Amino acid sequence: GNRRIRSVGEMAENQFRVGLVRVERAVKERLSLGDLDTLMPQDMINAKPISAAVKEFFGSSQLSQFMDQNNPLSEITHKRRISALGPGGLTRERAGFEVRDVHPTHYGRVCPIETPEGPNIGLINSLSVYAQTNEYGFLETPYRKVTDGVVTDEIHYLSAIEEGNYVIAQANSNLDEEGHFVEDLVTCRSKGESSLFSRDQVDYMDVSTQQVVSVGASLIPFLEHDDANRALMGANMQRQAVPTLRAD
Amino acid sequence: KSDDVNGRTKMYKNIVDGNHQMEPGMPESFNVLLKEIRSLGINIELEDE
Amino acid sequence: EEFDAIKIALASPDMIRSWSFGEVKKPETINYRTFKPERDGLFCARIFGPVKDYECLCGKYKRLKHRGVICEKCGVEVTQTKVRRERMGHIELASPTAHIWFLKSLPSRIGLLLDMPLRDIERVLYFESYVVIEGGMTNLERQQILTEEQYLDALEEFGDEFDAKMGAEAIQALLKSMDLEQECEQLREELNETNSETKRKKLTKRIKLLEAFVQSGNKPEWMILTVLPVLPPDLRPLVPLDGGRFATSDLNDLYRRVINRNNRLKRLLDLAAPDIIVRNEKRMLQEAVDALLDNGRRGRAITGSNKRPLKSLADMIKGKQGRFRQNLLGKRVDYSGRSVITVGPYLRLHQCGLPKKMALELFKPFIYGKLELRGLATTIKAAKKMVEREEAVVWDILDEVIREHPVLLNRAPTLHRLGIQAFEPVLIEGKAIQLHPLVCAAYNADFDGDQMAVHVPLTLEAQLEARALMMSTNNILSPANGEPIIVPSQDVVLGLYYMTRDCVNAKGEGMVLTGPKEAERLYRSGLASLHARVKVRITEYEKDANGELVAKTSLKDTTVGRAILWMIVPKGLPYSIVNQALGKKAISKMLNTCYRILGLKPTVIFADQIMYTGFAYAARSGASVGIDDMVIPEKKHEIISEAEAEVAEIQEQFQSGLVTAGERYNKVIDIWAAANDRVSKAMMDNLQTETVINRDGQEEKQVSFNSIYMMADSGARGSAAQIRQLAGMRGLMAKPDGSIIETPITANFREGLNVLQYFISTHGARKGLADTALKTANSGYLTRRLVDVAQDLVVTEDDCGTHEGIMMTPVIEGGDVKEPLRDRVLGRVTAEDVLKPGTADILVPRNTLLHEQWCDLLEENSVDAVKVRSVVSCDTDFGVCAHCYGRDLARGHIINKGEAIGVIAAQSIGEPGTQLSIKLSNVKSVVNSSGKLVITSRNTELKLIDEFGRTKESYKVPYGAVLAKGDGEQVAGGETVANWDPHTMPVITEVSGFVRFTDMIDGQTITRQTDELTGLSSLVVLDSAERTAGGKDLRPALKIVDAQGNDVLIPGTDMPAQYFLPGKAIVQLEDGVQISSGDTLARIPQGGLPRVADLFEARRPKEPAILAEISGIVSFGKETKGKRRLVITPVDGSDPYEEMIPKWRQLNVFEGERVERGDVISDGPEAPHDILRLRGVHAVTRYIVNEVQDVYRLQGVKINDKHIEVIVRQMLRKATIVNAGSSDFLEGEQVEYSRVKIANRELEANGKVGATYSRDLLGITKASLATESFISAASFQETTRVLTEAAVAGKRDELRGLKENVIVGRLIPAGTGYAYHQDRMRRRAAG
Amino acid sequence: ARVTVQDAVEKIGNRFDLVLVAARRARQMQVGGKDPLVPEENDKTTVIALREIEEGLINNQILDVRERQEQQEQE
Amino acid sequence: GQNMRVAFMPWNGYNFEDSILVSERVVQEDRFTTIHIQELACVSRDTKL
Amino acid sequence: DIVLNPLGVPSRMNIGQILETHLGMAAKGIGDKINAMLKQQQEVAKLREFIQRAYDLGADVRQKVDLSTFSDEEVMRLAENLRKGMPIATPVFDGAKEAEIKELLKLGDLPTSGQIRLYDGRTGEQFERPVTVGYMYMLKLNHLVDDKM
Amino acid sequence: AAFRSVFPIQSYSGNSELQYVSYRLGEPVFDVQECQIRGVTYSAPLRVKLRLVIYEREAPEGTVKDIKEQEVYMGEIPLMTDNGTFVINGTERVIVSQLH
RNA sequence: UGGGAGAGGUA
Ligand SMILES: [Mg+2]
Ligand SMILES: [Zn+2]
Ligand SMILES: [Zn+2]
Repeated sequence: GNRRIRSVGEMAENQFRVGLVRVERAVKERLSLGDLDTLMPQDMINAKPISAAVKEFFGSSQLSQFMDQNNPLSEITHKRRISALGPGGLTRERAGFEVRDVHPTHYGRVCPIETPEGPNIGLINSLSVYAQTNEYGFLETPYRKVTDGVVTDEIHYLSAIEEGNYVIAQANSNLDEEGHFVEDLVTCRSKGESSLFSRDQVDYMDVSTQQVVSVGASLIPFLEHDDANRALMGANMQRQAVPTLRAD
Repeated sequence: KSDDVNGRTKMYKNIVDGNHQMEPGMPESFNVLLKEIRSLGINIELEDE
Repeated sequence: EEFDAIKIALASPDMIRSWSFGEVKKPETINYRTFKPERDGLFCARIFGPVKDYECLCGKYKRLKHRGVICEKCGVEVTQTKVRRERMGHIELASPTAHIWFLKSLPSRIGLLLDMPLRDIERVLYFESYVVIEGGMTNLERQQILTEEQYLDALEEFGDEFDAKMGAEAIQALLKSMDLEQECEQLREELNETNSETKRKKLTKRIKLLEAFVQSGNKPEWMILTVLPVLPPDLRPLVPLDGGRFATSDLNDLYRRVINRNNRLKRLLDLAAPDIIVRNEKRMLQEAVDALLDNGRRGRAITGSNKRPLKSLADMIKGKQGRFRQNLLGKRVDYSGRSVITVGPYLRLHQCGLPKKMALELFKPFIYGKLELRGLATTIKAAKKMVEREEAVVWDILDEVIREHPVLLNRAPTLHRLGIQAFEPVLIEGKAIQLHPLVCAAYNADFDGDQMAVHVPLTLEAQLEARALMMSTNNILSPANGEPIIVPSQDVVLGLYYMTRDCVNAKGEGMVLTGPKEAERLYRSGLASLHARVKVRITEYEKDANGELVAKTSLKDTTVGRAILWMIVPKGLPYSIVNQALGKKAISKMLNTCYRILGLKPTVIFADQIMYTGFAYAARSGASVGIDDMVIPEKKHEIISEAEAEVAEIQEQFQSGLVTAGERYNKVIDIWAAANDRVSKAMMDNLQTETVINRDGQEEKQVSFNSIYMMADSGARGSAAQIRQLAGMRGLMAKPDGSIIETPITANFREGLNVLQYFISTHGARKGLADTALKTANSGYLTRRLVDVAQDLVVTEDDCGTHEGIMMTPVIEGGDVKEPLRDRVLGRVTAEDVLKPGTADILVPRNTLLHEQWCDLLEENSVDAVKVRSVVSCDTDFGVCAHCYGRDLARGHIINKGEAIGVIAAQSIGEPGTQLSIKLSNVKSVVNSSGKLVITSRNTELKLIDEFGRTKESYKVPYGAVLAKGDGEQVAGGETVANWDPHTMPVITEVSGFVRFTDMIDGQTITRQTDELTGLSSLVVLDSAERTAGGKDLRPALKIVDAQGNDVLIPGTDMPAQYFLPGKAIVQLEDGVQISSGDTLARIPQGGLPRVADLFEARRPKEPAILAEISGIVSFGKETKGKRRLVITPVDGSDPYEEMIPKWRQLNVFEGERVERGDVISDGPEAPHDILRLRGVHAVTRYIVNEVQDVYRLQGVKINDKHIEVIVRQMLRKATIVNAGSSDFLEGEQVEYSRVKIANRELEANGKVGATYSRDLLGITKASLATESFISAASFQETTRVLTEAAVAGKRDELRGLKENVIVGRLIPAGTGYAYHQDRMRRRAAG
Repeated sequence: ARVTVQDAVEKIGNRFDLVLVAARRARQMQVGGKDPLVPEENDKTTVIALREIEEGLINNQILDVRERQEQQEQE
Repeated sequence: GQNMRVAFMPWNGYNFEDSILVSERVVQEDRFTTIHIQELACVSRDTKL
Repeated sequence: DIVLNPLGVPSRMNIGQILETHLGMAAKGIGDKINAMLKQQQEVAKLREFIQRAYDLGADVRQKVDLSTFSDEEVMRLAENLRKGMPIATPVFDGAKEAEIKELLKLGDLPTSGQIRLYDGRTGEQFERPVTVGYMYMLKLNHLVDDKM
Repeated sequence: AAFRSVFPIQSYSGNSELQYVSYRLGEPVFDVQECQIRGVTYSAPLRVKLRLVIYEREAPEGTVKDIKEQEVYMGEIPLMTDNGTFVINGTERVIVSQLH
């Protein structure tokens, strides 16, 4: 809830604004002293600073990356990537362990088992499968609203701070007859931690069992029987697989 | 095998001559270092004995 | 090219003019239409030499026949273009400018010279203010800074008498006018009357700087540049890109800026410019020269086009990407290549599979040589086409060349010396190197994509060095410990375990066999199994007293597999090493036993045969992994439901509110820990004895044949925790901050976790996964610092002949022995004979290397401790002797001389950083009236002696404790017989009598009030902070007296026993009660790799255990201060020596005790500076060695202790003079300890006073920077400061060390270069 | 010593001057063309020199008295 | 990738430490054969000569 | 086709390797039986019955496929695409249990424990223990010795 | 939003100002495959209508003196294809989202 | 030829 997402449209809007003030200063200077009857807008508006700034951004920013194109999973995981570095963000050499950890609010917004395994480990993340943004840029994930024990099919996208108030059921909790829970002491998570709760106290439920993991981490069969250190490397190494002669 | 020019030319032609023996000298990166500490206005020199 | 020193000093303007070849006068580099340099430019050919090889610029003189000829049309001499990287220019500066190093590299070297503030110096150089130089009147004193208003009024006042200038010319006039000898005499006579310590240390700084100047011969005005040298153009080249546009050379940009501003200053000075414009131009020239020398130092960094700061000369020297650390201490190399490694399990121990294309490329001049020597190629174009077409005769020549030519195989990072090893190549088809599977533990090389580098050695010296030193059949044992590194790993181990297991009714059991060949025939034909118990006739050879082998044949009770393995066990070993189920430890002990009994070649052949038989029989085993082999215990639901009932009961108790959240959390943590260990024990039992079902009489139990259990039990791969997470329960997973979560993961990896349990475990997964990256960064930095502190330490002598040493005792800290005496002393050399009555009165003589049988002699006679020599007490200056280092652990025999033991020690320490009866001593104690021994001394500890004379148990008895038993009698074990007050410390008196509340006022000295919870009137004493007006000068003293009031007496002394007690000592007793002799009166309440780094960097902790300086009576110092002050009154000497103690620091010893030198007076971690200063060299070695070996023994890492002693000896190389002798060592300055010992040696030779020193424990970084060699210090760290101080002091490196002879390029003084270097020493000495 | 040189180390006493004396003997066989006292077995001159050292035909002082007697018979 | 018939057993040390032994039918049937297209350029420039 | 090492499993604790091997053995067994029926050219009713039995096999699974609406050309096309092995979905944290894996192995006439008895290729002898044999999904990463050498 | 953040702009005195009317984007000169073949970026021309008025400072409030409305060309912006990538100088790039 | 940045990856 303290870290929003500054995407490509916002970044290119800001670089356009930088080029626009860099040319607005000069056109105000020209309009201050120049002639008036024959002064067109065309010869005083110069397309050099705006195009130069936006081409500099799109060609050589720290977030304008040469796309990985090994397989389709490589490109789609690159296009759903989240970088803590860049202009305005952190730096790789002077980041501690606290920014490189799995915060409990990553449940459903950021994958905990897909990241690089070098000096880039907590600083490059991956968007989860159902994760969205707000209009403000905070990550949100969908939940099914339960009412009087009846888990409905109404879907609410809860942001990072809104879900910290309610008790949200696990997706591995049992349902029947499109009704209610089959047990009383049901697991839930609330205010960070995760403890046992009653079957009527619950406020929400996860929309699916693959809500936590990303795209590439949800192609691994029997992922729940894997250690996380090896599941991370499997999700990494799927993106380096060359396409062979006959698909299988 | 590195930045000693006469040593590496003589080593190549000594190996082709069948005589595996080197005669080494000063690496050229040390002369680069001497010229850079001299260009910092600091007289460094190999004192002869 | 012969030289024996490298000498640095400051550069004269005539010196820079003498290096010069012509003045650069115009800022143009080259013409850009025609790529030709300009006349007198930055690239000029008339100054810096011609461009083409043996041409002029105008192309008239083209041939070599005009070898050195100055042309006429252009004036550029035709010669080699090699001279463009040797010929420097110069720039005559239009005004003097200051050198940035001797102005900002702190200490400032000019504010230390003139004793001026750096703010005032920069305010003069910045043209902001004047400074007077000479005052003819008395009103003005020298080095006084005037503002411009003061300058104008003094200028109209005095007219012409004084002269104040401004800028770098003023400072150059000051340095030219000062008088160093008179200033040194004035400061030396000032140092007599100087009582202030800060003025004394500042004066010693200035005096040593002046003395360094007058002994070096530098003039002090050469810190102000007037001529500026210019780097040669081939050392700052113009690199064209591909698109016809040259690349930005930052040195060319900065030089061009200096030339532009200097030409403009010349034009302004000629044009009679106004003073504001002239001063602004001079300031711009000064900052441009400062940017060129060191860009990002004074102001903002001058940036280039891409908004990066420009590179300067100090950037080219300093840094990890600098000239030193990137091109002198390690560089790129020819005859080298790399590829991916694979397994060659068909190789011997000295072979690597090298691809054909790789070896053909690496060995091309050898192929040309053999092509000439065989006559198949006469012209070089013919030989080129023959090698390029890859003829079969060329492959025959390559197989002849490769034959008996070792190659070096290396895998980054080279954490220790066994990451480079010489192999003989086999030419294989393919593109991947084939590593032997036994050296993979030394290389740390698994086959998931690791790459390795081949390095061909060329000379016969290099080939024989690779054969006799670095061959993989010479490196059998580690240098770190003595253990072997050629150990079977997991597949050899699984195969040998499966071969030497046993069954009960396998196939053909109970047969009687003629021998191992018949057992092999039986198993191969299939008439028996590998585990069937048989009766084999076995002949084994044992060594006699002399080196012969006699046989003795018998009938054993083995399986078939142990008989088969006996065919490869060589002659000399017993059968008991093969008669059990061999795991990893048993196999490595078999290899070590074979080594110590037989030698090197039988161990090599035995390790290869072990590898082949283990691989073949693991292939024959078929041991797979399936989903049924991880058998879950059936009782898992029962234990989980019982712990669920327990947590429901504790949660119900919290609902009842009789328990709080903290005790609920702690209780549920203990409940789930007990449940986890019970389900782990049930899983391990049902897994390890699952094959109860057997036959031939009954159902007889046996060790299991489960696959997962065999991999776990053989030591091949796995452990109890990992098998627990596979089959039983996952366990208690922690939060990212380190707290434990009250519900655990109760599913294993066979059932599979849910979403929440996987999300819980990802915390610890990413914690470990980021921890590996940050720990390998810190491990690499620590290994670099250790190698650079201990690079020059070579064994240079054979025996120093000293009698010092360390008393190695078995570490008995805790309730157990950690390392026994055999492991702690095996391989040392005795500093003295063993002298005990003991059990047999053993005498082993002095200066004997303790072998294995000598360690067994120490075992069988149960010797307690032995003083052996160490490297920290070697009397050899400039190195150590061989006898104070003892056994070379990589070889086993005694160490030779010319060995880089410091590099071996530093690699051995920094390599596992990625893996990161009753007896009393110090008896001062009395008995109470209850017949029990109370303790009144804080430094007492109890030692349970045994019947054999050793100390197999030790404990520290707390202060305020009491002992139930006595001393010397047989103590019933199994219980800590003493009892202590663990929470509050009492104030026990040892003298009897009735208490009278004298020397105190109840209401003034204490706060007179009953205690708030008991109701009974108590004496709570308020501290010295909140005292009354009369409490600031006196303290409450509980004077224990007689029945009528006379003060009782300390027995033995004259001190009348009144006890000053401090605050927070709650006296519950009132007056009139009887106090015994031995009862109380009141009560007073109370990463590992960073630990290794903090112990080696000698970093002081924030709360040190304050130590008592001398022996005497401890009292309190000056009271009514915020920091309480302490003074110890000696019984013989004078000590008003005070110490400030902070607010929240307690006191362990009160104000009425007798303390000794080195007594702890406050709890906390000790500081090794204080440990050295108050307790000596052997004390600080024992502290550092035990404190590092604590961490290394915790993480299972076995390192010998002579390596840590080598590093401590390199830390202890400095001595400060406290009383001067008869040499010119004044007071309190750090000098080299070996030079001080040599000076005192010659002083006792010629019969004089001698000097008194004191050792200084420096950290690794401080010692490796304060080494007496500026090349090593500059190539380690802080190159700017090191070169600045060395250039000022005028030093010279004598090239005595490994780093200097690596940088310059000669043979190192180690190994095979030791003979040549001592040859050079005797040549330049006896010459 | 095509496998290991511990026998030649047991002959001399110190691996470093073993490397130096084997280098001098290998240079006398490769450059000088002096006769290998051990049969060749189609080997490189370094392994022939190490074989001669391990057999015990040459040493440092043996090589010095050999080159000294060559200098005496020529000059 | 492709679906491979996999046996879990040690085979003569040829899968020692994360190594893989592959049949020759996987190389015959061309299952893991990949195509690698590579672009080389040649620029005709206007030299001043 | 590929011989992997069993000693890489119980230290790294990736048991999805072993479960994917067993489920791939079951899937390839179903594909072998469909290929046998197609090569013998049995009928459309036999194919419809067997493919339906393989489809509605799980415990209480959510997929309901019914070949009654499938016309015969579509059943022949489906059997042709299934003749190399029936593909099996398994969502993350919603997997197939070992009971369902063993049920599919029992349908495919294969061993229930997952392990068969293998013979040595060279000596012709037999490995003394049953060896886990199945069908993992292997990838070819872009770190090739043509580029590293 | 970026146009309204800076427009309008007055003079150093206030005798003229520049009003923004509307912007539009022209058709790209090449399709995506043509840019990937030719080695040029895949962009579009940015054409924006502006309004230039002149305040008659000789008058008290001289609003209308000269009204110019021509089409101005303010550089280029590279478009995003139908898969979320950008083609910059013929090569294919991806602008990764940031978490600040 | 060959220098510097930035990005990603392997052990
Ligand atoms: Mg590896
Ligand atoms: Zn000429
Ligand atoms: Zn000595």
